Amino acid sequence: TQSVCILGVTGSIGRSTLKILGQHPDKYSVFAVSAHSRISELVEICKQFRPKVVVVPEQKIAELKTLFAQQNISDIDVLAGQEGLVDIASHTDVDIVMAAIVGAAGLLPTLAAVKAGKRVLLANKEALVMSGEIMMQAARDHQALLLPVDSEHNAIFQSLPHNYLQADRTGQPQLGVSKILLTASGGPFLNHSLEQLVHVTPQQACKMGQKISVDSATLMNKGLELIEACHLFSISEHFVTVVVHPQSIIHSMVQYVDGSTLAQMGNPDMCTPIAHALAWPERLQTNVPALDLFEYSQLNFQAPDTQKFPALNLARQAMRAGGLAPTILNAANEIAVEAFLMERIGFTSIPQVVEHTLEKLENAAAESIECILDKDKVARSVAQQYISSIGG
Amino acid sequence: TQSVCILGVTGSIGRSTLKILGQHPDKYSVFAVSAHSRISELVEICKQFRPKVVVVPEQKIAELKTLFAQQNISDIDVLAGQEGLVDIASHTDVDIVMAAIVGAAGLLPTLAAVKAGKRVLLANKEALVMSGEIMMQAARDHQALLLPVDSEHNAIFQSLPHNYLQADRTGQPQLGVSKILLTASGGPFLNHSLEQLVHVTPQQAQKISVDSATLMNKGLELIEACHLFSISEHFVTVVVHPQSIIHSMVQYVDGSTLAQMGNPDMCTPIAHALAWPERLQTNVPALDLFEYSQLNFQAPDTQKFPALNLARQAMRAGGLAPTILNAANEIAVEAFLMERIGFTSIPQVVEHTLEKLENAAAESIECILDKDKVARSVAQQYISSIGG
Repeated sequence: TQSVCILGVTGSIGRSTLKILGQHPDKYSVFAVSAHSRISELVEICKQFRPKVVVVPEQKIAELKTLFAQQNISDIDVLAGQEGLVDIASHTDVDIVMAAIVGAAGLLPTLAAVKAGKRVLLANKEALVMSGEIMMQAARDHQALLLPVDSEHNAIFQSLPHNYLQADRTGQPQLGVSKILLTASGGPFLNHSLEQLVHVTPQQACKMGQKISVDSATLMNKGLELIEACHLFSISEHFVTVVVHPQSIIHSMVQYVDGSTLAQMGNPDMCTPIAHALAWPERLQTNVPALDLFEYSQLNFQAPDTQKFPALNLARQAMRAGGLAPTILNAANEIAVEAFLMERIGFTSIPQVVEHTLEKLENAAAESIECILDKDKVARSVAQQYISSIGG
Repeated sequence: TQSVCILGVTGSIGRSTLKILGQHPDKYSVFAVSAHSRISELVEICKQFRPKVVVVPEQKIAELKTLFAQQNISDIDVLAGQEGLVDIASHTDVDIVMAAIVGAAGLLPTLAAVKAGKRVLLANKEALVMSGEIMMQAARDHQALLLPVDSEHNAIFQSLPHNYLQADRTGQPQLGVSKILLTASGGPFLNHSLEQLVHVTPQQAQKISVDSATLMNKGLELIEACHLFSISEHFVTVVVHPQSIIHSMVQYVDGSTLAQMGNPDMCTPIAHALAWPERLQTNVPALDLFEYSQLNFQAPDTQKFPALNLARQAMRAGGLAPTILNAANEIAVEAFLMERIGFTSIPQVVEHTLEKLENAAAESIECILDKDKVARSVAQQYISSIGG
């Protein structure tokens, strides 16, 4: 039986993870969990799974402890903040870490888990977008098992040779792989003209949270996923083709030198890739319905319009540049998206903010979390300044 | 370097195989080849690949030796007939056997290759349709490597766990597999009504083309799939997919479905099976989904195309039932082509033969061919009884 630490248990990834673990108590146990919010739900989680340790931010400590006392919950160690997160992520009694904390808050704990040699299930973009080199290097150095939880990357993993983890890491596809096809929904503005794109509203672009939704509309979401893919699978961006696939039933593909293309596909349920990564190389029973192609009876593909959606090329540009370029891209995009949602700039100005920031800000090596966050902060400032300069 | 024996080298599978081998002379050599026809083309093949042994039917011996003399080709042993086929298929100096001879004529050579412990690339249906249990048992008993060359079965192979050959053989899916999705083009009469199917003509529908129209081709592949992957028929779902870009799929207990897809080129699955578990470079163009931008799926109408259910019935019955089904179908197709019976009468012939003829264990090749002959006789008698 293997112990699991869930970083960010109250979110959607966290809940999907618990559904799986709750159906396999004979194979998995929950040693520790963390949450930044929904503390009441956290207490209900603790009742059922009884972790030894729980971590919340300092601001949430008194709330947690009051709810515990009120629900007569004892024998659970409560830790606070980043130090707490690090402690449970690297804990001796932890085998598996679900890294589902998004943003800068998750970097230090995710890196601690990697350096402690755990099976690390990546369920956040920032680990590889911001600190990709450090994370992969740490994994090699400390013999950690780094496995992707997000749908596209897990699809690629399932479509790669079973032993691709043992392949040479050179930027070149290995073991008969010739290309990776990264599938994208295309967003709600797939069939918009250039002029129509200029006038789309925040409400339209949010049609699953707002940041991801806007990023899915600009294709920056795929741009970020491409950067991650390049780090994770040690493959240069020019071996990655983005394919727009509106039904999003096929989750990504891998092409081979004999002419074969392999695909992973399924119903939209994160329990599938979570279960795969959790138990790999073994398969794990879930309650996810089998894919019914008689109902979902059509799949479509088309090329992304890089003129209409320049975010993709910006992401490739950042990837080629390496270093802190993807960090700069990510920071600027966040500020731009926020500006767009607050109706301060237009939709088409989002890649403009990103492009400007990448141009103005000097690149450097992503050598540490500290350097990364420092550059992230400056990039946000530069983006904001530029937004002001264009009337935002 | 590994030596290859190609049974049926002048056919389309044979030619595709040679294209691959000719691009990898550093990894593969051709030791022996056989052909039933296209002797002149066989000569040109011999010039380029210089096999040590060539096998042709007795009727083709004089023609071959004359062409050999005329083209000044020497130092190649010529063997004749079934004994010759068995000799090269089981030859000590052979590592790999491409079994591309179709029909009952391919059975004894294919089995010999299997019992000799060769890597056997299966490119004919009869080996598993007629003699499935015996072939699969022989493969296990003699440490042979039986790998599918046909598109759908190779796709399933590529979509299964990498170690699925080591899984238990129980009839149940193993290693987290929940379902196999066997894809089908659906044939030319995919969307016809029941009444419309009655009036389709031979010209609108040679055997393989007809079998695709009746979905019997898919029924035969279902039977092969069940033997090959040691899985009961009720775990195999037929999915009609007209573009035939997805070549088949496998579903898993975690909700995942894995698929193999590609351009229609037999070099892809041949190269895969030839070099498995290694990948082998081919000139097959990468699948371009920007051009082939749409894929569709639908359920086969088992009422409109009963051939599928008959295959499942035969599979459930086991024993010689798949042999009986295959034999009856061939007589029925042949009758339909000669305009003796209607199109919808083909499964009627099959079903009647399966009902009239007593089943038994497929204990031996001899017992299989005996029942095959009787099935043909029974089918032919029924055809006459319905005015054919």
